[PDB]
Amino acid sequence: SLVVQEQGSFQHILRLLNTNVDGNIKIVYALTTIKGVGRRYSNLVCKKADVDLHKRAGELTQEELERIVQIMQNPTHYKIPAWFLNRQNDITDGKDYHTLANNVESKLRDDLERLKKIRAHRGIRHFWGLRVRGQHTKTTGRRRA
Amino acid sequence: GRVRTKTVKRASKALIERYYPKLTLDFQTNKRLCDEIATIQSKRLRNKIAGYTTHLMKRIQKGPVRG
Amino acid sequence: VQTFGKKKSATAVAHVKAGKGLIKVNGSPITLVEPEILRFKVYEPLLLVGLDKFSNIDIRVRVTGGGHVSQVYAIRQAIAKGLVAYHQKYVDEQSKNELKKAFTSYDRTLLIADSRRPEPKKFGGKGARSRFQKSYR
Amino acid sequence: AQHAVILDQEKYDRILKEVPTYRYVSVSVLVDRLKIGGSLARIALRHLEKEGIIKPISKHSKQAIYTRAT
Amino acid sequence: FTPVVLATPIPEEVQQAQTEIKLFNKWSFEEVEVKDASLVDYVQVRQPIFVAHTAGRYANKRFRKAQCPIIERLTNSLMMNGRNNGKKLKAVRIIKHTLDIINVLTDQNPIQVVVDAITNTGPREDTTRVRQAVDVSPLRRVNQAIALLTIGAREAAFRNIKTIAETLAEELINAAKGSSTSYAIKKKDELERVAKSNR
Amino acid sequence: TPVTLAKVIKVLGRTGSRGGVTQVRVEFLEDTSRTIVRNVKGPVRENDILVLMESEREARRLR
Amino acid sequence: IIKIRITLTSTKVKQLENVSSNIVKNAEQHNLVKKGPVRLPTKVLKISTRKTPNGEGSKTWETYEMRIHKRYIDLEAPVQIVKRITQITIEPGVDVEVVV
Amino acid sequence: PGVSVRDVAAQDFINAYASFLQRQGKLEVPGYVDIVKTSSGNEMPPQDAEGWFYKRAASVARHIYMRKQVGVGKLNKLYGGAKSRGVRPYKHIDASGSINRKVLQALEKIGIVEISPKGGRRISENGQRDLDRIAAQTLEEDE
RNA sequence: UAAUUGCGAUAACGAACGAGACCUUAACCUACUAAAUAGUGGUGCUAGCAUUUGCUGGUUAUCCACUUCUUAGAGGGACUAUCGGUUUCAAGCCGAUGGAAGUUUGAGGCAAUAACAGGUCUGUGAUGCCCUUAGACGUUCUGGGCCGCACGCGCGCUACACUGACGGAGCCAGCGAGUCUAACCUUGGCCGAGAGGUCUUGGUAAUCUUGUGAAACUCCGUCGUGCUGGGGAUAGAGCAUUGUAAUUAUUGCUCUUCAACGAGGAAUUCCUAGUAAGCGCAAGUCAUCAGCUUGCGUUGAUUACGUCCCUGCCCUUUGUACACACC
Ligand SMILES: [Mg+2]
Ligand SMILES: [Mg+2]
Ligand SMILES: [Mg+2]
Ligand SMILES: [Mg+2]
Ligand SMILES: [Mg+2]
Repeated sequence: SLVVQEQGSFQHILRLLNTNVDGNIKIVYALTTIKGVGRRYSNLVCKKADVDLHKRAGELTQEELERIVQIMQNPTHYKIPAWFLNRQNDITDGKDYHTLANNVESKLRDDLERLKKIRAHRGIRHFWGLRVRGQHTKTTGRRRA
Repeated sequence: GRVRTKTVKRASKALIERYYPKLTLDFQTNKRLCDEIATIQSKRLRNKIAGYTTHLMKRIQKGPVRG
Repeated sequence: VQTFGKKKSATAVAHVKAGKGLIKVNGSPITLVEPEILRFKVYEPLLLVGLDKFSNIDIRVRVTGGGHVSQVYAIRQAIAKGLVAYHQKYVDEQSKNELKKAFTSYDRTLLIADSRRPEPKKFGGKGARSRFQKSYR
Repeated sequence: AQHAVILDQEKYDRILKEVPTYRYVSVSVLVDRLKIGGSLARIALRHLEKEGIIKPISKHSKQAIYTRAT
Repeated sequence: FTPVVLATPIPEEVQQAQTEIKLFNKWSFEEVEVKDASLVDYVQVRQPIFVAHTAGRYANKRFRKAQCPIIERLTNSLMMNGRNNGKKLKAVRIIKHTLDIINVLTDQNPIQVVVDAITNTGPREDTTRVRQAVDVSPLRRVNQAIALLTIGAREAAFRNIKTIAETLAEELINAAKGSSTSYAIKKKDELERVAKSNR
Repeated sequence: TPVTLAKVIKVLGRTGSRGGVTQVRVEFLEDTSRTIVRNVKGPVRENDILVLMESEREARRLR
Repeated sequence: IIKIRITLTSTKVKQLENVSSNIVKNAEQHNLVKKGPVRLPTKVLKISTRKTPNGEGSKTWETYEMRIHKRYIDLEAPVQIVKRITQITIEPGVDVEVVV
Repeated sequence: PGVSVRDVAAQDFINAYASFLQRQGKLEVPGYVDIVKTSSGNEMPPQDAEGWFYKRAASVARHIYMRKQVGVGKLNKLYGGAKSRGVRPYKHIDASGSINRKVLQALEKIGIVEISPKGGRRISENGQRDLDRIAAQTLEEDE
């Protein structure tokens, strides 16, 4: 398409918010590997970062990466709506977060642990390892290993 | 299978038995005459009877048939 | 003057009048029937009898009732039947037979509608003949 | 990430002196003969069709049929 | 040649349809002949068609299938795998692209290439379960050639970069050239191999 | 592979356990004054021509 | 002269046609102007049910149909011979509604 | 030469009217663009963040030109497709009502579409003018 | 022959039921009747383009004429018609032509005699007997359960991808249902990212919802063969709707999490043409809840036109120590 020689300015697999990201995938779907950002969140973040989605994540910039990072850590400050976030009115401060770290699982385990400590039915089911959303357990999910 | 049943075969039999100086070996006039000379209660049955009457006329023209 | 064409449930009504070779399908030209692969199916009743062959007729069709393929077949039958009917009524019986012969020697239901209609579905299975899977043990 | 994602210039002569030895050019041909990945084989063939050696035969979406110029 | 016009402008590429020697929308039919005498009357070139979508009754009678255009029979066999049941427009587009690719590679009249592939890949001797080596009818030969070619193209295009049109083109080209790199030729050779061992 | 073609001049009937094979009286295209009976799998009719990898093997019925 | 429309609905086609033909003949013999009897498509009130009163056996289904046929004839007529043409139609099984 | 919107069928005209609405300078966009999917039955936003609203506008304008008045519900049904409901069967789902309503209001503001006395939006005088101009331009541009 | 269908044969003759006939429906009918509850042309009015009068358009009280499309009454039409071949000797069968249609024209509805200890006493204010009948086994109310999960089985839905997913754009059905003592089907406007909310409107319906602008499909693009942008299970958070009440999540929506699954053993099902398969839609249940069913249409193959090998069925002959009848 054009001169893309870039002998020393192409990057292989990189590091981004405590998560290794492959630079050979287009930026949105390469970004989706961070726990907490899916296809739609990555698309919206990469379009609020003014990044060209048509290029791979390995050549984006050494600055646009941090721009994407900061937009992801502070979504509501870059004009990204509350309903686009995975953690709204979380349980204890009422603020809307979008957990983007190796802390998606931390927030999940905090939710499960508070559900177990309150002795709620969902917490008890989680503790037992059973399904929690009222599915029939007679026939499905038997082995689960 | 297109085997004509007894209710068609005997109806054509009687029609040919009493109306030989009558309707020719053409189906179109045979069915029209059957309309006047027989009280057939359905158009399909009338068509079946007229067609078998025409067939019997055609095979009578090459020699008498049994019965 | 007025003819029609059907394949399964689509009916295409064609009006053929005195004009100068204008062939509309839904207000658009016949070049815009657009399944993008069955356009020659509606070109066929023009390329068969005579490629241009006609600065005297105007054909306007309107098709509703089926699907994309069914509508294409309905219009391709409708304009052929319109040409045949116009030549029968106006031009001459010899030319009507002459073009009817070509249409029928190429017949893909150009003049005679496809008589295949859907078979009703019977209980005990999805579809006319298909039955629900039977188990014994 | 498997092959020929973005770099494709260490033998950048293989987008130019490729036209001989085959008459059929497509996205899949570009992927198959170890030059381009299908991620950008489409834009490579579009580019060298705009200025280059391949002429289009069909040019249909989810397909491409190009041949070398006479 | 005499491209006269009417109110609706229709392109001269379609007005040159039959003033001259007949063809497809792109490909000649009159220069197509069966490679052998056994498969004539069961391959159906000439009649010519403008597209392999002649939605005609070929199943109400035993041998009326033999009078269907062989290109449309190939299209119908491409209409398979279950997920692609129906999808005749898709299969016709695939056939068009396949013929284009065959014309690009060793042009050789892609219709003629297809008929040669069928004639080469029709199994001439099979086995019946009595295990017994029986001969093969010409209609069955044509049907098995089409089935083998389409199935080979399907399983080649499954799970790989190249399209079904390109796999079909490669299969047909290899079969017409009679090479043991094609699925259909390999399967025909295997059937004829274990038929002689069951004579 | 030796070349020989033939043509059904008569269709005898079905054979095989499931009735899938058909017996045909076939006349060789070359030296047309000789007939052999063959077993053919697919659908056949009159004046339809077959290819025989083996030329002379009289087909019997298939019990 | 007032314009009225008579709508006839029934399941029995023969007597519905008897009423529609009585109306047409009465309008002709009273020399009225009438738009012909329009027959709107018959509504097939079908209902699907299971034949068995329990849950055993082959699952055999049963479709019952009520074919309702509908007709409307609108014309212009004065009061006396509109009352007489709405009171001549007392054929059983046909429902008749005259709207002004 | 007596060229109407019904002379270029499906893609050339819509891409050309979308390009014309782009070069007209007036954006008419609500800012929801780049955030929205255009249907609850969709899985991703439109792939081209800039230009999809113009393509929607051109499509709606052509759709209203080809027929009588059209409403937001009709547009939602038209622009909604099948939805992948997971391990459940697909089903038609109506498209986003807000985008269709806002694009109708944008064409109303630019005078391409007006109110119908019986409801919905109908192509206007200058609507037909500009649509037909674009149709003739596309026809003479690409035969 | 599909047929105990017929030719015929003949200690039977003449009949009855079943089959067929019949009825419904799906095919055709430039023929009849008739249609601002269906539609078509041209005049009015009339926006665009083109300007020598033409293309496409709106004009739902804007006229006139007509019924090709549509509708539904009365009818027509097919009777394997005609012509060949072949049948013992016919009944018939096989080809071709014509035909809208030639396999009972396609699909059904109805469907005999004898039976089964087949299911249903949980449809019945059908019902005998037995039991119970005030601390009730009656009835009602609250709450729970019917869904509960080491596991085995049956019907299914979604998939394993490029004959694809995703995004735009193209923009095509048929069968139906729908509220007056009242809350049903909902167009249109507005608000909302969505689900949804709100203000009106039309419809008791060929009139309005609705052309149900269905989905598969088509075109142009992004993806690029990787458990990948296939798949969407599980789970977290939030927003709504129904409902007196959603916790054991009714459902819908948003973001996030992203499991198995790389085409499936032995076995086994359904199916021969507008069929299989794919695709959705309406209706039933229904306040809400489809992965179900009953129908409907859209796209539409391959293979066969046979046989009795398997599993069975019909007739005849034959053997039987079987009659609860080879379990
Ligand atoms: Mg769409
Ligand atoms: Mg019992
Ligand atoms: Mg239960
Ligand atoms: Mg149920
Ligand atoms: Mg025993």
